[PDB]
Amino acid sequence: EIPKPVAPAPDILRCAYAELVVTDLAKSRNFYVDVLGLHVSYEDENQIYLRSFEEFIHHNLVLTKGPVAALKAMAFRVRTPEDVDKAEAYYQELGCRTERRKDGFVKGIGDALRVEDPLGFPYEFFFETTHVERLHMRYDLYSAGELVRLDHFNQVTPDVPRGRKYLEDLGFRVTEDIQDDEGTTYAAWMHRKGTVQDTALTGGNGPRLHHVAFSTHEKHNIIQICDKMGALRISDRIERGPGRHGVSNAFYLYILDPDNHRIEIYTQDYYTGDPDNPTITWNVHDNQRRDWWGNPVVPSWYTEASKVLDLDGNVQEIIERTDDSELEVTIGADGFSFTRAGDEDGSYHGQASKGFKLG
Amino acid sequence: EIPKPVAPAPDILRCAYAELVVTDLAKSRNFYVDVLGLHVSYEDENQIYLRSFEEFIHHNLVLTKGPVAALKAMAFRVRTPEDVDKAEAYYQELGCRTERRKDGFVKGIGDALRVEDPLGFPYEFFFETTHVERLHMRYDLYSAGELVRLDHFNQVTPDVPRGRKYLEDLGFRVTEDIQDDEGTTYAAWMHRKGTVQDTALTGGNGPRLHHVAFSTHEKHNIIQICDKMGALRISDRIERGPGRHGVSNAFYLYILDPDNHRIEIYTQDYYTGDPDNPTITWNVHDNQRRDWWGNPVVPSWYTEASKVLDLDGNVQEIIERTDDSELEVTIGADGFSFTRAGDEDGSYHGQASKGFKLG
Amino acid sequence: NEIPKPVAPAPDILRCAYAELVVTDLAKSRNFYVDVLGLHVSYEDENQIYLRSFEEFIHHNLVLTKGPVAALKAMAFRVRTPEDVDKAEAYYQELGCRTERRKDGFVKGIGDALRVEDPLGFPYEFFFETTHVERLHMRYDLYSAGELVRLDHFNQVTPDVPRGRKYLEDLGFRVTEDIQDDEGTTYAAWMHRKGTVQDTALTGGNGPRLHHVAFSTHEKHNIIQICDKMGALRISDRIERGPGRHGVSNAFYLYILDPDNHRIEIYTQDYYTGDPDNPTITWNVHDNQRRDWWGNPVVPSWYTEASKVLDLDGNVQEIIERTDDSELEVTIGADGFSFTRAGDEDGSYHGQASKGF
Amino acid sequence: EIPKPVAPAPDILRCAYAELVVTDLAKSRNFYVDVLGLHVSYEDENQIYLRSFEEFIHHNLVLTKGPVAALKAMAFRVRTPEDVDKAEAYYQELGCRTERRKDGFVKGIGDALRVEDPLGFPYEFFFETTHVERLHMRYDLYSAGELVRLDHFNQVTPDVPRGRKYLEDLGFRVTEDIQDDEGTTYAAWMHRKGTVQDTALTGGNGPRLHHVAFSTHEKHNIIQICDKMGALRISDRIERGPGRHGVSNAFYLYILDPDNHRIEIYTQDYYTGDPDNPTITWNVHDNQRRDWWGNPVVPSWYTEASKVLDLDGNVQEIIERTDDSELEVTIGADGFSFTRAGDEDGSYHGQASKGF
Ligand SMILES: O=C(O)Cc1ccc(O)c(O)c1
Ligand SMILES: [Cl-]
Ligand SMILES: [Cl-]
Ligand SMILES: [Cl-]
Ligand SMILES: [Fe+2]
Ligand SMILES: [Fe+2]
Ligand SMILES: [Fe+2]
Ligand SMILES: [Fe+2]
Repeated sequence: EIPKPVAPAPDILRCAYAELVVTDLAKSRNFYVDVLGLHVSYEDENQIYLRSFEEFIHHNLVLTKGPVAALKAMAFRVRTPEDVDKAEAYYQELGCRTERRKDGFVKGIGDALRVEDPLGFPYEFFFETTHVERLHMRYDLYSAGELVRLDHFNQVTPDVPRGRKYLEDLGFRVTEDIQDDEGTTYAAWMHRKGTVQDTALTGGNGPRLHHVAFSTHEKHNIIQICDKMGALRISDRIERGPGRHGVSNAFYLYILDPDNHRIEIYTQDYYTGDPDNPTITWNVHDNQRRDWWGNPVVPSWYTEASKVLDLDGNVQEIIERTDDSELEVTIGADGFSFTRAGDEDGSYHGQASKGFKLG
Repeated sequence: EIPKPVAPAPDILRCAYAELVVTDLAKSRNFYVDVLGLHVSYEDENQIYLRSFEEFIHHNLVLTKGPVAALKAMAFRVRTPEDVDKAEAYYQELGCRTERRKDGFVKGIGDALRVEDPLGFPYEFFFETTHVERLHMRYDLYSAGELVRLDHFNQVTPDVPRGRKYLEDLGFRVTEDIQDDEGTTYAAWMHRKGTVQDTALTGGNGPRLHHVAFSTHEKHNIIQICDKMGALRISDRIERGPGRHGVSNAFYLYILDPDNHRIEIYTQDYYTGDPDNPTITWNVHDNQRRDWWGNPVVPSWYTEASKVLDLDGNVQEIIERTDDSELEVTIGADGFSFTRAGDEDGSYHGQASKGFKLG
Repeated sequence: NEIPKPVAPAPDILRCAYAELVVTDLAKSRNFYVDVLGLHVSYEDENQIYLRSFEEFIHHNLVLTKGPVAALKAMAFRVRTPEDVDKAEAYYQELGCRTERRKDGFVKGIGDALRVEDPLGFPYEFFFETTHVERLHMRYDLYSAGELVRLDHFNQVTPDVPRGRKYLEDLGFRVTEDIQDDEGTTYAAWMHRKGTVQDTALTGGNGPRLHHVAFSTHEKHNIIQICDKMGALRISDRIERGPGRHGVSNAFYLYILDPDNHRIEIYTQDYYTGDPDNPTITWNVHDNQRRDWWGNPVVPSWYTEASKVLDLDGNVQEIIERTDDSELEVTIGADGFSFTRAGDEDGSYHGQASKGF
Repeated sequence: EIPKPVAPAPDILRCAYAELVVTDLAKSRNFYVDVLGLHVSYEDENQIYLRSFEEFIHHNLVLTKGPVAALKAMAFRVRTPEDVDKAEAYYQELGCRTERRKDGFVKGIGDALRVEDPLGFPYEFFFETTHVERLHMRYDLYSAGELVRLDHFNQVTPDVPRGRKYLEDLGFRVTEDIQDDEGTTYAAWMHRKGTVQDTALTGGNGPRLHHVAFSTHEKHNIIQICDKMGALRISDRIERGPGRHGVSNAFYLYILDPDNHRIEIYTQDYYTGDPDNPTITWNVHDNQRRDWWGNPVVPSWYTEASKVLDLDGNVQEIIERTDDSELEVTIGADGFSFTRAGDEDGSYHGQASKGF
């Protein structure tokens, strides 16, 4: 178990941006800008800085050219400059490596702390950031698939309860989780800002980055992204969806960028800002938990995820999950799922829902 | 091959209603009225007569209690009373069994002709029908999932070109089809009213009824039907979708009623009323032809369909397809499909798209 | 002064197909129709721009032609066969109308075509032949948040609606809806060939003038987006009326004004009319939900302003003043009234418009 | 000018519920339940307790039968039970009348503090509330017009700067406001939860309640409310909209309940939770500020608002605004508004936009 520090946790506002290493910067630009419509705050021959339609901080996404595609940092904004100091003392007390840069790691961020966190993830904490034009009423720019906010990160980690306790100490409250009746936790969702999630843990070998999620205003905006990817004849880069989640109640889609980094598009989850917000626990065998309509979860969604880097820029070594696998217990050869608890009718044994089996 | 009669074809306006035999009238009522929100025009202990939100003819769907669930009639409205006489002479010249009732077969229809058509389907032709309150502005009744129109039927038949030619003689024009490079036809769509289809042919053992389709105004209406089925914990009755079609360009969903009759929900196809409306032919191996986003077609969609009755109410015998199977050539162990024609990247061999094989 | 039915058979008309609008500044008009509204270019040069909607396969739905005086130059209907163009010629000749036949068309991408000065003074075109183009209906890589997907209809201002209505009925248009009063005045009527509420429509007033051209969207949010865009471009003064729900037609709608004040309607989700006994809906002129279903007031400019039309020489047609009662005056003028519920003074408006104006 | 207390402000989470006095409980039930589809948490012969689709606290709206239709309490939830203590100390230091009930003023709320605030409004602060079934996935109940959350209140008050400074001391941050070039403020919007507003101040004679606002998921849900009210032949109870706001960027509608209490339906404003969220100031003469599409604001929107009660249940006396009137300076006989700043084309003199 990760001890609760004596030092006070930084006051975290929200997820703010990710830095992703990409191998071909031009190909990645074509995906994020030409296909998805994100707005360029800055670019040069090595990096592209991108923001969503309603953002006023400098960026929500930094694409950095490098030899090995990976998550370089997942960044959280904190409430005050002094919270960056608090972060540094907190992670030092945890025994983690930290690096402080008074003028930032990436353009448009000021004083910043990066840490190798206890789960092996590269977190950044910052307050200072260069404000840019907020494009929230620039309907002359608005795309039929417009990405309006950054919503969350999702992390793959082998021991979910261990990670959960550490994030709870850091001030994230769990909104929903998936468990079974044998004491195993498969996933958890946790928040600072008043939505379902700012980050989330998915059980599996890690550290790896499962996805970054962006919001739209409406469900039809997500449908348009699918439609556009069909017209561009890149429907093979639609991994999963579109769907309605059980967990979060959001409408959703998962797509894959040119380095296989997974992006979720997401809308219309609910308010979580009250401190006694009810925590929802789903059973891992409930076939409406991930897709509410019962559509099967593709196996790649469980097995594939991005590398993450350490502070030197080297890939973090992967630690194998020993807890039960969600894939195996639901859609694998000895798996089980139900539509109605206690009913054999609409249940699935050793295969996925809707007439499919594992490839 | 079905010869063209000398007698003129009746002038067909549109598909108008289907009569489905159901085994448990109360459970069927719960599905069509309580789940899907169709409007009752008449009911008694034997039958429920239902209509869509914008309809002014007496009904779009008759549910008739019977021992064996089946299609009893697919009815098309003709332009004038005299067109019922034309239909009778047309089908007599084809050598088909016909039955004429001056006062109709079901309530709210007058002079009507039922036929066992050359493909073994029970067709009705009628002009006269009792008008009802057109509910198109009754927003006090409007559901989040409102079904606004009857759109089309879809028929399973073993020899698609033979059926196509017969329907062309009857004045239906082909809008889209699915073929391979070796001259096999797997499916055809054809219309009288100015939309993609009034009926459609799916290659398979037949005669069987594949589906009846209803329209909504908007895509979110279809999403709501899925969401409601999740809330009612009957997501196992969502067969396939929601999706975007390639063929037709319509947003879609397939669900299964209590007797396994398949219902499609459908919106936003295109205008076909010009006589040189361009036909569109898709290759059977194009993985965007049925779901534009490349989501896999569930095998039940290819194999399962409803029995049809003859004019005495007995089940029509099935005649096996000998042309190639769309299921087998796309998703079976020897099948394949592509995302981009000629590209191995995004192609699937011996399994379906997105990482599944057949259950 | 009835327009007598010809003995010659009517051409078989499929639908409204395109309008040719004369515009005074081509570049400004191009800005509006292409950059603001997102219509697709089928051809352009220094004198004309040819534009189509997202789902169209014929060459165009709108031609913008540079000229000295902004006006409707032609409203074009597609007919079912080449022989229908001959039928149109014989029909209008019997009506005593001026006609002009060009075997190779009046505009690019149309072939054999007849233009006529019709009995109501409007320049109608009938054609079959048209160059097919790429149908963009699945080009979601081009699709705009405000995408205009079909041409839907025209609306014509004319002084005597019954006279025009019977003429259009003889030509095969069927009336789907109208607005009347108890004293027997007709204020407006809507009529169709294709299976929607309208291909053209008559608005009572001084005419001939073109009231608007209407394009469809897929969904209501597409119309909202057009409004939002116009706010961002700081041209919200060119939003004339709406967005709303129509009473007549039940469609979601918006009216906007191009740089020459040609009015364009955006329209979605009316109903099917293809059955020959489609029930005809009559509204009372004093029903305040007949035009906007939510009872929002109709601005006076909607009733009084409309585009000039040209004769076949390119000269503006002289205007004939309506003598029948004016819808504006009987509903929102000094002696007008409307109601929310018939016979109920609560929610009625007298000598003014709804909502407090 | 209202002084900043030495005592710490309570930590306010969000607007949580309003108590409205209504004169005919059955007619108000028909409006809020049958027309608008709100969910009944509890009802008896004197009160109806209603909640939105996604709520888990006991209610968002209490309709209380009484002789004079009015706002009885606007309630905000606080982070902890101790924040109710802090609220009491805070308001006592301001010299405000307070009343504290350990078992609540209405069903489903526990220990609660009501105050007559410095602007004459009845505020409630509470933490404890009875949790109920959160209906957020009950799509078997979901209406085409579904109201999914309580969003905000809007208060009419004569001196906006005075009220603004007080709410800021209380921890509300201003997100947007409307001013002119003569130094007058006409309105301000301010928040605790990460949306544009939890309450808002509209310059005018006050204290009065301008509206209570509920959210939908999508714009079509707001359109459906309009369509339904047309079908019910109660379109005369649509006051203004639907529209897109300038201020807030939300899609909106204003309708009137049986006692003329104004309800806004609202969707798709933006995130404000960062402490340096940029404040946006509109000019009062900008004809896109309230309706982005330039549609005219009906005079009744500026002049009509609900009475509010004091802690004894008596109507609060109204104090006259002496600052310039938004109505008069934009749409009155000497009013002015513009589409484009500095452009005479698309400007309006002595009248409202669009031709009225
Ligand atoms: O004015 C109204 O609102 C009625 C009406 C209905 C349909 C239309 O297309 C139109 O232009 C006008
Ligand atoms: Cl999921
Ligand atoms: Cl299909
Ligand atoms: Cl406003
Ligand atoms: Fe996620
Ligand atoms: Fe179909
Ligand atoms: Fe129109
Ligand atoms: Fe408001």
